[PDB]
Amino acid sequence: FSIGIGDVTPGQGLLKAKYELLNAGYKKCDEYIEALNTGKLQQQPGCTAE
Amino acid sequence: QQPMIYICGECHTENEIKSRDPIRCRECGYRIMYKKRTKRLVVFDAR
Amino acid sequence: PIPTVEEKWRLLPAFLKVKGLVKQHIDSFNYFINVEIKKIMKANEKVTSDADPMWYLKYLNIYVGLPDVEESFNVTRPVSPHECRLRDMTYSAPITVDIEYTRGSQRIIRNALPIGRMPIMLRSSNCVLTGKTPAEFAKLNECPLDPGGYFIVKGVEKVILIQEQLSKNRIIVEADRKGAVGASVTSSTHEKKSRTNMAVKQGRFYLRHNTLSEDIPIVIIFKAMGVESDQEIVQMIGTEEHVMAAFGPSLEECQKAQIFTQMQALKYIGNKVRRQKTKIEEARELLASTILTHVPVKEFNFRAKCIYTAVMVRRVILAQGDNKVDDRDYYGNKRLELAGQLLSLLFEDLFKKFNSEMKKIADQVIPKQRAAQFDVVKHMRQDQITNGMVNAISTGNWSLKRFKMDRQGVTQVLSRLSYISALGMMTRISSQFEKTRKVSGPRSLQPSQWGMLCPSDTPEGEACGLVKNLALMTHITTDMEDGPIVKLASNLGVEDVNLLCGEELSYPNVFLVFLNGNILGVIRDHKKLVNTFRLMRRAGYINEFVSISTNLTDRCVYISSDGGRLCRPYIIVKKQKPAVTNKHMEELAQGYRNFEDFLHESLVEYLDVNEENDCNIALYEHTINKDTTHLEIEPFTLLGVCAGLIPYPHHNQSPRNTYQCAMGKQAMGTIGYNQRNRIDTLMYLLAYPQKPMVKTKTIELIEFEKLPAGQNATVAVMSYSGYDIEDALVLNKASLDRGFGRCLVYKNAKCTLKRYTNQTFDKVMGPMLDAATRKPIWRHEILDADGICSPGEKVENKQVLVNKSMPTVQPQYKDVPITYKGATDSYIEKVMISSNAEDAFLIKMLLRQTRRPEIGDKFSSRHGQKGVCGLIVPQEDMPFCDSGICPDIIMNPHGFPSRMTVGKLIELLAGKAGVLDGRFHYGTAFGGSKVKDVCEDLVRHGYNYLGKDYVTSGITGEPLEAYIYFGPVYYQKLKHMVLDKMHARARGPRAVLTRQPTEGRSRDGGLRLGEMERDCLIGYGASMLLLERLMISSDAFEVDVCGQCGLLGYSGWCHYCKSSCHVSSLRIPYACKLLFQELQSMNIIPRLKLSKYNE
Amino acid sequence: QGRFRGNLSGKRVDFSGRTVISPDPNLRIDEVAVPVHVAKILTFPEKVNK
Amino acid sequence: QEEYDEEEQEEENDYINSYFEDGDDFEATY
Amino acid sequence: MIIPVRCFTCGKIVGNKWEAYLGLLQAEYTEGDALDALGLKRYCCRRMLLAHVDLIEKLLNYAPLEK
Amino acid sequence: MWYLKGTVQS
Amino acid sequence: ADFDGDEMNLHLPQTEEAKAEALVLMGTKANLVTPRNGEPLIAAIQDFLT
Amino acid sequence: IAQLRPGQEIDLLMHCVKGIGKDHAKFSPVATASYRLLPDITLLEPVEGE
Ligand SMILES: [Zn+2]
Ligand SMILES: [Zn+2]
Ligand SMILES: [Zn+2]
Repeated sequence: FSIGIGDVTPGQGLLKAKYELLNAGYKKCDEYIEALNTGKLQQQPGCTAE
Repeated sequence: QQPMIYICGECHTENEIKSRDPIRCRECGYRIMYKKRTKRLVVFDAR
Repeated sequence: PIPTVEEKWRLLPAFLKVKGLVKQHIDSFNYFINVEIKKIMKANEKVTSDADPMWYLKYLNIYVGLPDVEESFNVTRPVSPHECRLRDMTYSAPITVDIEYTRGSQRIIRNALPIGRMPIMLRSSNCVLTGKTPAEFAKLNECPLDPGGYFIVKGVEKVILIQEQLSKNRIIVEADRKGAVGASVTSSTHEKKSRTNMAVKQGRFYLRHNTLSEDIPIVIIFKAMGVESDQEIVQMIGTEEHVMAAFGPSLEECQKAQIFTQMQALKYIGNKVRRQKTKIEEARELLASTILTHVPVKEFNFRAKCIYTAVMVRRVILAQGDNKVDDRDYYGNKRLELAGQLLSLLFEDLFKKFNSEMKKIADQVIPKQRAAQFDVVKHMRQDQITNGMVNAISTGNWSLKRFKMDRQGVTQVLSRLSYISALGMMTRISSQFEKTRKVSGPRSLQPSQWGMLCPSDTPEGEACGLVKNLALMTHITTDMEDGPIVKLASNLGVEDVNLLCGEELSYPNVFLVFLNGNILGVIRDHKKLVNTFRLMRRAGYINEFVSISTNLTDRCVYISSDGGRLCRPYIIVKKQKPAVTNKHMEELAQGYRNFEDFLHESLVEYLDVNEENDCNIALYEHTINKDTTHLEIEPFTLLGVCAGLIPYPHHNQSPRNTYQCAMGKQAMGTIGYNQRNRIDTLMYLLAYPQKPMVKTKTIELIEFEKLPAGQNATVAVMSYSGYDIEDALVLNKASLDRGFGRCLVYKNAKCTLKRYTNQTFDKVMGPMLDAATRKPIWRHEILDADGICSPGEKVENKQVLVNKSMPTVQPQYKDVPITYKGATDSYIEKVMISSNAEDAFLIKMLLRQTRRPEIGDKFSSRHGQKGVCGLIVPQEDMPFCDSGICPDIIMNPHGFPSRMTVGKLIELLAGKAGVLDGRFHYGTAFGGSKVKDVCEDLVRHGYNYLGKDYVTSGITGEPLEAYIYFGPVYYQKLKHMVLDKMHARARGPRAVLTRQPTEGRSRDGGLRLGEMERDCLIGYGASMLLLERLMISSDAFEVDVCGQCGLLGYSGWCHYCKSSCHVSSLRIPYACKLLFQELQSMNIIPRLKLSKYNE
Repeated sequence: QGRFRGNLSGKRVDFSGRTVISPDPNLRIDEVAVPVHVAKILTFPEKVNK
Repeated sequence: QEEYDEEEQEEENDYINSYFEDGDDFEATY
Repeated sequence: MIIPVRCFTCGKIVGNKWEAYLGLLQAEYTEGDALDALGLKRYCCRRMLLAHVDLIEKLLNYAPLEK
Repeated sequence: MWYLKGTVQS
Repeated sequence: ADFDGDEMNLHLPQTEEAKAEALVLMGTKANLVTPRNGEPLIAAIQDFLT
Repeated sequence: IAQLRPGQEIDLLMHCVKGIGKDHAKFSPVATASYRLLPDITLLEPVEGE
């Protein structure tokens, strides 16, 4: 029983699997900024919009 | 008995200290002396 | 794609050549003995007597010579640092001053008057060890790689730790349990430190100070300062509707009290204040230069003080009602203190004490005189200054009554364990905060520090952030002036504060100028101001170490020019592009256009912590935007000296990084070029140090490849029979026999002997012969004919080293021969005999002991993985893979996921690729080599591409199913061996105060059993074992007690009742009877009541 | 360094030792290995029966 | 009941002493 | 200090080629080329000569000399 | 007074 | 224990009657259950589990 | 073996005896003694030129 550097390695289909998720996350994150700027994000719980 | 031979650390002169005299060197002005190696038989293991 | 210059990595060596790592410790001293020594001289130059105004003293000039020693008589010869380190002398040089004294009627100018001595740095400008060559460094018996920077006092190396403190001459606004509170700490060039604070409660401001008894309204102080009309007060405070509604209570309180004139205000201040000359005069002098000393007054004008207090009130008003507070963990304000300023204060205090002492000895000899001439040279001593300096450096307790300050633990013994621990001690910085568990902010990593203090470098334990180390690129600003700065400021068009009124400062466009906590004036268009100032600084007229920033929240520009600030060089960018081009670096590679020429050509510049707050910095060149102002030279400079030895730091985790930084100074190795000549208390050596395959650029910057503290060994990451427990690692018997990990220990034994005030001396007996044979006795066996042991022999346990006979009071001598204490048998290397500075004989002996690695030793992997030895595996085991290579040290793969260390596998891979190819691979932080170009190079030879090899087990003789990770790894051997961490005691010495075993393993003592384990014994329910090992084997005593009157008798006989009938005996531990007999002196008589246990 | 919680509570005892531990899965659950050098120092008194 | 602090009032015991090993190198008995 | 006489892992004598290795590094040879021409085959006894420091030569300048 | 090189006999 | 830098100590009872009290109450076979919860604390090590 | 300088001398007498390699590593008669299993490469289908 042993471990090497080959066990922990990025997969071929794994590099583009998380790339699209990170891109969608950033595309959803850079919109809430302008939403807060112009005025959006109707908050249900009592708190600050920030 | 035999004069205790001592060596210096700047000129390495084999001098001798007689008795209760200023501990120095007669050739240079260095005030520190060293000792010689023993002439006995020591046993060592090569293991 | 963007034009990239991959040549700015050679700027760092050129910058380190002039200053940096350890040279600033020497520049702080070289500037001190050239400027501050003269500053204190011009401070106190004229002293006069009080009997008759005809005698006076004057000083012409003062300076320090070269390190000299005064021997037997009238012989001054140059001394060497190694000579003082071997004779336990002190490295110091005399101070030559030119004095002028008027005796009788004429004046005498005696040149070259010695007044004392002063220590000199090892690598200073006045010392001999400077500007030499390695061939000449070898002639003086000194390591050329020694960075220096320590003090030699009585043959020990003492280093003064840099200490950080808060900035003075500034306003702080903090929050406490009641609300917000403002404070101001002031400390001028003279000896007077003050701390005033403005407090707010129920909408009423109050001023508190150390000399004031009760709180006084700020409006009273305003009216007392000189402003009479109450409208101008509010006008200076602030022109706003909400600041006027919060100042109403103060106004109505000032109107309530019958205070409307300056005289009445001063009378109220005099009545309020208490000092232990009328009240008006003391109240006036208390407000002039007592509370705020950093604000000078020309004759009696409190205008600047009024403006400063108005700004403070506006600050505390804008702070209250909001969620903005000022924190002390910000490093832009925190200043550093080196060994220069401490020595400055010490020397100033000693010079003032020496001037005040001789003034008092020559005042009562002039009236009661018998001659006509009085010479001051005969009534002078030069021992007090030297003794004071030596004691202050050795003990390390800075006690200054003139400054009213006491500090402990400033100087520490320079650790000579390894080459990294010695250099890392010079970069250590301690904080003024004590060992407080409650504080967590300052200990926590602050976002302010970026590239100034290494985050990973920190001790693990109690101190978890109080001790910090400097970065590779770091410079401490020295002291300068402010004349040209204020002149250029006034020429720029800054308006004076005495011209405009109080309503203008509230205007938003109006901006205030602050210079070292001083209001310079009012200026408009601060952007052009800052631009012109930065242009003039880049030009070369003003010095480069001048910081200038702006604050829009406070609407004021800050100009910092005091000494003790942090700055690192940054490359300037020009609107899309760095000024540094390839043609500018080609000349640096040629040999011209150094760092000085680059700073003179407006190519790079220094920035402060607060200066970089108002600018944008880009990490790389592809990230450079249109808003970036400065560019990072190298991103791997953020790591520290101890953190530069970790391969792939970004791959490893921060706890493992900290562990490896802490263990890097613990690993043993080569100390320097002269390790056999130097004789220190405890010294560790290695046998065959190897060279790290995957080295770092920081390793080459410090030249760590010349004195490595580790060895390369073949490691196979796989499980073994039963001894791969979480940190247990196994060894190879054949490799250990071949000599993998052989270490040597060196101990020092020094014996000094001198004379006395009488004719009583000492003497050494020597060898003792018997009547049977002409051979020495077993006791004095190693003793030679002279009386000292011979070098090159072997000393066992309980053996006399040197015979020492001391007179008891013709006189009877008592024999006190030093005896060697040790478990194993040591060997004698050499014997040195010399004389000390007090004409005393000193004999030093160096004892060596060679040891081998065994079960119970601590080893590290230079990756934050420490482990104890498992079992010693023979050569019949350790299966080979294909060629016949046996694993030297088997690693456990079960500790990798827990520690989460990926840099170890990449390190192994790169090391294997390097040893196969034949070239060292770079593994620097934020760069180095990838895993893609190295994986394709491991195929050309014929091995597998990442790490795998086919292994056939040797125990059974069958091939292994899974593959094993094989490769060379750099390991290091640490201290705390099993031979020293092993002691036992059964019946030895005890104390005389309380009969109990002594503390420590060197005095043959036992172990302590506290309540932590006693609660566990109580929880079980066993009482006989608890009393057996707390009373029977700790202290058992028999005491007799009387039943009628409980008291301590003797031999079954009482002295109070005078009766032998009522008597009994008990077993009471010695501690209980000790406490019972000790409590009787507090007028307390413990009377016991004996009850029948049987009935 | 007092006498209430320094001597009475502490009351350090003899006939003990301390040493770095090492793994050895060759014993039972209630067994422990003692070095010869330490076993030679420690002594246990007993009375002689028949 | 006065507002005191546990640290200054209660003096440090063997409980408080955190036994941890660090490198810190460099009475009448009868 | 000095080149080990034997290897640590296998035990092959590699202390008889240090002077030859030094003399081979000045005749326009490559590190790997010189190590392969010396006689070393694997990396078991090759790291003893490649990564090795020489401190005894620097220690002889501080050694006592006769005059 | 320094007295060295002493050899006692028993 | 961490088995990396731990220093464990050892005591030897002197009284014979107290030698019997540490065998019945402070027994390894007896003390296998914990008083707080009631679960066995001595089961195995990660290596044995693997 | 060793290096000397003007003013240095080394003289010794050593004893050579017989021993086995299980006691010490210096008694090993063979530098490297290993073996290897014979390889076998078996093709399945006719391969293409490229
Ligand atoms: Zn001499
Ligand atoms: Zn009585
Ligand atoms: Zn080999």
